[PDB]
Amino acid sequence: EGTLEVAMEYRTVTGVAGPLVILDKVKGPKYYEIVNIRLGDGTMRRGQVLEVDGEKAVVQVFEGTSGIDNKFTTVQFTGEVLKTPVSLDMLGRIFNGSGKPIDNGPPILPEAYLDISGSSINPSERTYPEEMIQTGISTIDVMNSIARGQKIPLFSAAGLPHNEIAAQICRQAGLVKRLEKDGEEDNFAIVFAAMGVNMETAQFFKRDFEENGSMERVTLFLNLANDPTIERIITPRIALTTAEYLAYECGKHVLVILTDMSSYADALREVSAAREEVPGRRGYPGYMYTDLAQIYERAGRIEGRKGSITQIPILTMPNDDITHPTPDLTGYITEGQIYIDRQLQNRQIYPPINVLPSLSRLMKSAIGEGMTRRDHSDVSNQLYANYAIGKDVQAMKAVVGEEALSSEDLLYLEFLDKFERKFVAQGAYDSRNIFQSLDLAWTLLRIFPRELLHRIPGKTLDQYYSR
Amino acid sequence: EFQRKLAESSGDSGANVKRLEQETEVKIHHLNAGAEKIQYDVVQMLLKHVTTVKN
Amino acid sequence: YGYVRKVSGPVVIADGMNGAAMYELVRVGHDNLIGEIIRLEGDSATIQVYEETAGLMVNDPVLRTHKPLSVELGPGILGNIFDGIQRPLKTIAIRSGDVYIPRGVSVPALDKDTLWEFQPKKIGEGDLLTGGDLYATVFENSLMQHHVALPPDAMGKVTYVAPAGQYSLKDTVLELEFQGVKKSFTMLQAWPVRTPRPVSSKLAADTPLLTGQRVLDALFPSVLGGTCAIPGAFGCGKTVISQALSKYSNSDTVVYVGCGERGNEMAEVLMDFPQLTMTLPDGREESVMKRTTLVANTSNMPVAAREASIYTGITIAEYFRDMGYNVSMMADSTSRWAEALREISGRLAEMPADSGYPAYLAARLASFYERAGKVKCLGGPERTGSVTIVGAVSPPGGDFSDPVTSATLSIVQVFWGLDKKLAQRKHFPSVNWLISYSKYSTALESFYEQFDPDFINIRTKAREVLQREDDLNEIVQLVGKDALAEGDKITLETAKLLREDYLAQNAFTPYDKFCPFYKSVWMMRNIIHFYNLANQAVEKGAGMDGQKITYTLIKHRLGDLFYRLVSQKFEDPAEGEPALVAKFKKLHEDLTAGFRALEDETR
Amino acid sequence: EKQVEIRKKIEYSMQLNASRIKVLQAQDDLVSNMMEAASKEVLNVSRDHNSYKKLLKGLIVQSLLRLKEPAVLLRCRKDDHHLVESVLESAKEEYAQKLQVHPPEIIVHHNAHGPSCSGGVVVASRDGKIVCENTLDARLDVVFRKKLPEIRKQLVS
Repeated sequence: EGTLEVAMEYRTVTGVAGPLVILDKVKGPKYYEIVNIRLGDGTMRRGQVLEVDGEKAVVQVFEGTSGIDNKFTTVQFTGEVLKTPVSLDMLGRIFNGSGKPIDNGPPILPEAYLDISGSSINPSERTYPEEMIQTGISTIDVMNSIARGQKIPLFSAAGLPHNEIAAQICRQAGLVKRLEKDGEEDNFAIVFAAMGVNMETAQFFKRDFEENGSMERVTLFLNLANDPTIERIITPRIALTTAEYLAYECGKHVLVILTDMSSYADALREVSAAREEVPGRRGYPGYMYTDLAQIYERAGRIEGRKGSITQIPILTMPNDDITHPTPDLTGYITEGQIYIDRQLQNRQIYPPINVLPSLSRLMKSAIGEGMTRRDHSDVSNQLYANYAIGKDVQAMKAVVGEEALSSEDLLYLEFLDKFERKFVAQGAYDSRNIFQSLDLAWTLLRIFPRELLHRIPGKTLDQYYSR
Repeated sequence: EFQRKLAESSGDSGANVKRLEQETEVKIHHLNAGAEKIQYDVVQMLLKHVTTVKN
Repeated sequence: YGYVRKVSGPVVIADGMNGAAMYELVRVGHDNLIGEIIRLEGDSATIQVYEETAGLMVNDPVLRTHKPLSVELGPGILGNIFDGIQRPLKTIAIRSGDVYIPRGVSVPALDKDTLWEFQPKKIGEGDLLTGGDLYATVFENSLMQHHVALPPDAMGKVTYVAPAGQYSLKDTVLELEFQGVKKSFTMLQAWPVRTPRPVSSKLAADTPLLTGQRVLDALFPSVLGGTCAIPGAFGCGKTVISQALSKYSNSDTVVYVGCGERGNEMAEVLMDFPQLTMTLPDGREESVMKRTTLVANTSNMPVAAREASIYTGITIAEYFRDMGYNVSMMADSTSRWAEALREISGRLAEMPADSGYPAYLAARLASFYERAGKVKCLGGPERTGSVTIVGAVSPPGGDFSDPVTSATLSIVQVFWGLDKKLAQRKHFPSVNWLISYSKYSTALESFYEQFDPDFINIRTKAREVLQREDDLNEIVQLVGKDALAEGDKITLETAKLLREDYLAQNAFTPYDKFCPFYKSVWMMRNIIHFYNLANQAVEKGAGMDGQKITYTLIKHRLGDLFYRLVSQKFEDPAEGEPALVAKFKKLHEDLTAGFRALEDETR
Repeated sequence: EKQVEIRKKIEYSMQLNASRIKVLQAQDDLVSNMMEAASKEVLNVSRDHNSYKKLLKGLIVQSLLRLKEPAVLLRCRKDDHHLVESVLESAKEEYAQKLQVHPPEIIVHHNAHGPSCSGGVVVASRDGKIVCENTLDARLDVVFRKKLPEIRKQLVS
């Protein structure tokens, strides 16, 4: 505070293996101190100190390690942790992985520097997700709904249109309370962070956001596949810090779309392997759970502020499974799971969301008579049961023949057909009102007689079984 | 009707562009005035921080 | 004293320790982070930091404390929320206006300035007192009294006991003299987090848990001081069972220590339990926050804090059992705890074992679980109290081959194995009755006999019916119900009725919010009596047909009794036992009228 | 017609983005003017010859205390080299007073050109492995970086 000290500059780069440069004969080395590397050519890269030991210190480099020499490579210890500048002007701009602006504009003029991995929120100050946001997609709205401050990861496999449905959610997300909801603060101020994305996907998201008229609202941090791998382990943290500043300290509802968390697990694997650490499941680092918790638990409404953070981190299973460590840990941590199945895609339904594997822990809070129809929970719990039992019936009929099925079996099969065709499918640009979705669900349910509707209570039946 | 609608849209777009240009000019003027007002104090503070050493 | 050498993740190697014993808590850096020793190599000692390690220097001072991980006990421990290292969260949020938890905050675990009322238990001057003797009682809050006891490592003659009145923890409420020297005692009591509290002798449990849910309390019971394990499932499980064990259980208090779980779920729990007006007393609606305690440590919390959270939770259980209450501790952790062990073991460069988990995982889980069990307390008066450990296991997506699951099942006595298939079908209590078990079924013989001398037989009959149905489900999956005879058909009808009436429960309505034992046993007896009478009728074969013809006869001309049986779940418990018992006795009489009236005209 | 009006809305949004980007770029240009003025003032500070020596002594003391190395090799501009040569052993005496250590064996030769230096010293250690750049131009752009949020907070209007 009194007087400053200009950062030291070294040259003792005694070891360079992969993405790690191993400095030596260093003094006063901070942990996670951000370093500046000036090569012999004069280009400047930026790195981080993964480990400090005695006089040595191991430094990973974001922009790669394609030119370091033991003689000329200068490294400089800034003596501080990462601090991404943040300002209200950060809305409506597109950025590189580490925060450098790529919109041909000027660099951010900061309102303040906020250290990455922001300060932990005391649980005695959080509040449960109260309000519900309308996702547009009917399957999400009727079962597995999303409340403000939720963490819903979309589970997908290679080739499925997870990016398309993410864009649809970004275009269609909005409040639901009594169908009443300018709303500039109600505008979700989407912060999109893409890691390891094919350039076609980045162009697609850019064009969709530009066309939807949200270019003055959304914000993009991109870490393309050709871009250096290490920046993928910083980009989501930068995005979450920016979201935290835009929501908690500015009072804007914020929505976050982390893309290809498997492309983040890959960065974790590369870093862990480069350090010769003890591996975990499938060779992933033993602390992948801690990192995923640190990257997910930074969303949720806060009591003292009017803001909120609701993130939808999409995920790509490697071989289309769940036992893989990354989707498994994500399911452990996150409060939801939306499943996109290859079977539905093979049958050509644009939203391939398999409603049976789906789950939302906070579903019972978002719905209710105060903000939804009183029958919403009943309707959902019945459709789920009939779909599950009908699927069992279809599996049985696959071996016993269509003739051996009973009348209830035929009813269940017809319910499955109309559910997978008329209900799940929805337009790529057409939304569905929550009440319209419930009306469609009731039309699907009314195939069965009143006797078979075991889950639905008679009180809700009387007001809805006829309509 | 369509020709009238497109003509009205073009007129509204021109009006919005002119309003944006005027607002931009006003903003630039305000920022330049503030910078001119506060430049000397800013530079004095910067030099005071630079030109001090402790121990 | 000592200085840092190496900083990698949460593992810090500080040189110059020399005489620094294992697990001797040390304080690291200028920010003064808490931290426990994990390994030694000479003048240097490994430390776990329990906090973010970003910003540690080299030659940054580390101070030793000579004390292992210790949690501060005493009045006011109930109804609070503590971090894994036992920091009062609400105190931090109020004392510092910042909504965040600042790095390296130093706040006492219990407030040292609140005025507490002191009621000495007739202890006279010059009297002799000993470890755990209960010399004074303090009403921490209404409907939950807090006895004050001497620490187990204390004894002496009572030279001075404070009089009744308002006291604070900084004051000396009692004085003792022993072996020619005197010692003082305050209302605080610090205890190492490990090294469980001493017990005069353990005991064999006899009282059941009698939890709210019908399946748990009837099919797979647990005893007070028992040991359970659910697979930490959501929607079901971690929410409905937690609510039942917290607000609808006979345990005198609750200790929720669920760590390593979602932050939104923790906020929901911590915002819903404040109201939670459970009728724990006979005629009072006191909120259960005057009865429970949270040791919440979210997933984003430092990896090294999971074990600390678990052990502080079980230590708090012990303080209450020692006073006399039958505490029941629920741990949504032990799924993230195994991950914490893997993280620390790998970082400490330990050699992994089967499936990568540390070889000593079973030892740690045993050292945790075996602190359960009802126990005859220390000191005077004679007393008894118990601790229940209803832990968590990996969700039903992995088989029992999981090392954490195998280790738990090698120790845990009662397994409430929830199945994901039931969760898909939206069966909300979701206990799979084929794979669950309860080794306590033999000790509860006395209680079952005294409550109802015929419950064991009806329970065995229900188990046989369920097993028979699950057995012939495969045969039906091949051939179909065409070949099913009268006995098979009636068995499947009774199994379906049991599955949808008995084994289900909504828990969001007064019909199934809390099912007392009498109502559950009456449902079981009614269903089993119907099954037995129907089997006898179809075995009679009167009217030259009997059999499946008689089955259709009782399902059509006698189906009103069947509908009343399947609707018996809706008997409102608020009507009281003398009313519901009469209603069920009338239904039983009507059922006995059937299968005799049906046999009157020989079908 | 729908896509025409959608394209018109997109064009309006693009124009709004262009206007706001122009405003932001003008803001950055003003910040650059501020930095240029600060650099000019820093250069003007070198005109002094009495307090300038005290500042140089303070800078060399700070750097030598930060290195805490047995043998540094200070490098100073050819202009005002006389001032450094005059202060000489005063810095060594101050450092030896700071802690019970033998006086460093400083060495002072090649100098960078004035505008590159603009005052300040580069101290470094033997073999140049560890370098401390206490140039005035180096003290600036660090104070600037730290105080930039305060600058924006000062630029309310």
